[PDB]
Amino acid sequence: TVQLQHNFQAISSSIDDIYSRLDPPSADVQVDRLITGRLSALNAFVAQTL
Amino acid sequence: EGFSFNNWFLLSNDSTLVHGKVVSNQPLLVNCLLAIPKIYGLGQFFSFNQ
Amino acid sequence: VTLPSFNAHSFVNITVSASFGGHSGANLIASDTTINGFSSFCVDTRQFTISLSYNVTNSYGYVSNSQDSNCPFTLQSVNDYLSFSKFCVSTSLLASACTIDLFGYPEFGSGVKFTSLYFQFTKGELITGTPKPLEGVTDVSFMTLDVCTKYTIYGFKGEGIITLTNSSFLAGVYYTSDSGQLLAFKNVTSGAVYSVTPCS
Amino acid sequence: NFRRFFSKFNVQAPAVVVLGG
Amino acid sequence: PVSVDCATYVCNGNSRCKQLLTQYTAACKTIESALQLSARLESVEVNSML
Amino acid sequence: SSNPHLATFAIPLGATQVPYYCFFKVDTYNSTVYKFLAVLPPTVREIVITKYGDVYVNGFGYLHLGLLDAVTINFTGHGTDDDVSGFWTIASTNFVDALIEVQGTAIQRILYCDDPVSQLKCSQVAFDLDDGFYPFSSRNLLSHEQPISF
Amino acid sequence: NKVVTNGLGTVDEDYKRCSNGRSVADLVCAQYYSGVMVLPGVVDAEKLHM
Ligand SMILES: *[C@@H]1O[C@H](CO)[C@@H](O[C@@H]2O[C@H](CO)[C@@H](O[C@@H]3O[C@H](CO[C@H]4O[C@H](CO)[C@@H](O)[C@H](O)[C@@H]4O)[C@@H](O)[C@H](O[C@H]4O[C@H](CO)[C@@H](O)[C@H](O)[C@@H]4O)[C@@H]3O)[C@H](O)[C@H]2NC(C)=O)[C@H](O)[C@H]1NC(C)=O
Ligand SMILES: *[C@@H]1O[C@H](CO)[C@@H](O[C@@H]2O[C@H](CO)[C@@H](O[C@@H]3O[C@H](CO)[C@@H](O)[C@H](O)[C@@H]3O)[C@H](O)[C@H]2NC(C)=O)[C@H](O)[C@H]1NC(C)=O
Ligand SMILES: *[C@@H]1O[C@H](CO)[C@@H](O)[C@H](O)[C@H]1NC(C)=O
Ligand SMILES: *[C@@H]1O[C@H](CO)[C@@H](O)[C@H](O)[C@H]1NC(C)=O
Ligand SMILES: *[C@@H]1O[C@H](CO)[C@@H](O)[C@H](O)[C@H]1NC(C)=O
Ligand SMILES: *[C@@H]1O[C@H](CO)[C@@H](O)[C@H](O)[C@H]1NC(C)=O
Ligand SMILES: *[C@@H]1O[C@H](CO)[C@@H](O)[C@H](O)[C@H]1NC(C)=O
Ligand SMILES: *[C@@H]1O[C@H](CO)[C@@H](O)[C@H](O)[C@H]1NC(C)=O
Repeated sequence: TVQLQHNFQAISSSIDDIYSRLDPPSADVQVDRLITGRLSALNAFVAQTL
Repeated sequence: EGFSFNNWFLLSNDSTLVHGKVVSNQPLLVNCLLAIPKIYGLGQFFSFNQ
Repeated sequence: VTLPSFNAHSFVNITVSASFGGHSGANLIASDTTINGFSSFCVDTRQFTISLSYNVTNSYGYVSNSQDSNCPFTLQSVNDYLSFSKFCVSTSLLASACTIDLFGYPEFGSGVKFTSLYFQFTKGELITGTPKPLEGVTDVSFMTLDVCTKYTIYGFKGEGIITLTNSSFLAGVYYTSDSGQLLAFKNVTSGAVYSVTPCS
Repeated sequence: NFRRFFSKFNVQAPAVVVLGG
Repeated sequence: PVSVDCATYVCNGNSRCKQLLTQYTAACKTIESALQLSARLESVEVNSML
Repeated sequence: SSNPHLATFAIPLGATQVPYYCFFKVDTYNSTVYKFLAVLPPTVREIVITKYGDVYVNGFGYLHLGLLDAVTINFTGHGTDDDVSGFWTIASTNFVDALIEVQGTAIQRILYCDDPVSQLKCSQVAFDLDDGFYPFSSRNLLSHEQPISF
Repeated sequence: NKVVTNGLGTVDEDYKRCSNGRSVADLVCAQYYSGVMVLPGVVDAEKLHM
């Protein structure tokens, strides 16, 4: 849970701000990093659990 | 020890944690405590560096 | 929802006047801009709306104006209930001020930029980049409790359902989750706290 | 006497205080 | 046994984010599948010898 | 009132009944405006300020502006106002790292970190700690006083 | 009793009260709103005693 607050290289730890503040294309760009961070942490958690 | 923090505010910079424990730098070192109950007939110039 | 405060708006304009193109559309003539008629400005009113104005003409024809953004925001976004504890615009270099540039492309495409705009600002609910001078005496905030709704709770955008929670947290205003999610925010105007639930 | 009871608290001379509770 | 909608974890129901999630394909699906497969395995075995 | 510059803050009301708009007048030669400090909250409990301009209100940094030097008071608490003063205690404060236990956004207990046992505790997250082997840093020079080598 | 810091294993609250949302979200609600759901233990301690 605590992983997701880390603003993973993005402008913010939440997404709609990214959508609102900049044009969708760039907002997509930034959110990609958050997306990757979240899933990656999931992966590590998953492997640990397994 | 024994102080109950009748009104003491933890210094949350944006949003306050409701419950838990946090290690942080807060001004808990006490200098020249003044506790005057319901009296201030004073024209005072509190100055730092002193 | 932001801090209770006097209904105060100041229209931000920043007029940019330029002439490009020359002969065969590949030349330039002039370019300048001001923040509401001045080279710099700072918002004091709680509300403020940018109204970008353009006296930009290609001597050969039309000018395509493209926006640069070295800023956490866009001109179309700042008015969208963006919140600051301060916000200042300079036409010249300003320390720790994000950059927004404009590029004027004439019909034959000189490709030049407009003046760099520098925005030194700090987040807060003191002044709000507004789309329109907000209404409401002593408070411009509005909410729909028990309603799945958009919100900007002291800058906390999002979607959720607002339910009065009878809690009486003396300290703090809006408390976030352990996972950095705003769980309850106090009206503070009434000193009452509302829990927020994601709609889905 | 209860004076030792109040002595238990770390304290210094100009500490004009009120114990409560 | 633990479960999580990694789609929600990353997107939190944001459809605009949901499309972006989709392009990373089964990452989320595989994660959840591993979780549930494992968990149901333990469920059935522990119910077995019990 | 909410306008010093359009109206007088000559208050026509007493004992609140209205969250009193707090405005903060700049008093320099080329700036003499009242910045809206804050709508008066229903009840303030504790206020803390810092050298570097931290106007901190009820767990919130309302201003936390550039460094303050003279925090001067003229609270007219004279005459019978000597029994009207809100000043009940004030304590000068130095920042210190400490672990805070809080519940219901209410302070419960504290633990400083200067002591090595306490240093380990605040280095950890729990006031109590278990008997075991714990990482620790060799004590550096307590006085920073780092010479420059170039 | 000495080990279960929660007192009981039953403390895994039904997420329905989480969906209530009238009061402030708890840790269970924090993770649920994040998309996490802890499943009940496959068997209770009473069955283990049995
Ligand atoms: C809300 O968020 C704001 C964001 O800025 C916080 O503001 C900062 O808070 C920190 C917390 O204390 C301040 O840190 C202190 O800075 C003081 C001034 O900085 C000088 O000194 C330090 C350390 O010497 C240098 O690194 C720096 O370059 C400056 O030269 C210092 O006096 C403090 O240091 C103390 O301890 C050190 C040892 O660690 C001693 O050597 C010092 O002599 C001193 O005793 C401390 O570093 C920081 O200054 C604040 N920002 C600004 C711009 O001042 C708010 O605190 C935060 N919380 C609220 C508002 O409640
Ligand atoms: C938080 O709680 C406060 C406390 O009620 C709410 O403030 C209330 O705000 C409304 C409108 O903003 C006020 O209504 C008033 O009604 C009269 C009569 O119709 C009208 O003349 C006024 O112009 C105003 O519309 C109401 O008096 C006021 N209550 C107070 C000050 O005690 C507030 O709306 C709640 N939410 C927020 C986000 O502040
Ligand atoms: C009030 O301010 C004046 C200067 O503005 C100062 O001389 C005086 O000491 C202060 N206090 C009182 C009680 O007058
Ligand atoms: C700060 O304090 C030192 C020593 O007390 C003194 O020499 C110096 O003049 C002071 N400066 C200011 C600005 O108060
Ligand atoms: C800015 O635009 C607003 C309307 O959007 C107008 O009322 C105001 O006069 C303009 N100010 C300047 C300086 O252009
Ligand atoms: C045209 O440009 C001049 C200076 O370049 C400026 O004063 C004027 O406001 C501009 N007109 C418009 C409509 O922006
Ligand atoms: C708060 O408690 C009061 C008194 O029991 C009750 O009437 C009210 O419904 C409660 N509200 C919430 C959100 O718990
Ligand atoms: C205020 O600052 C401006 C900026 O330089 C200066 O021109 C002006 O003279 C100042 N006001 C005074 C000194 O009264």
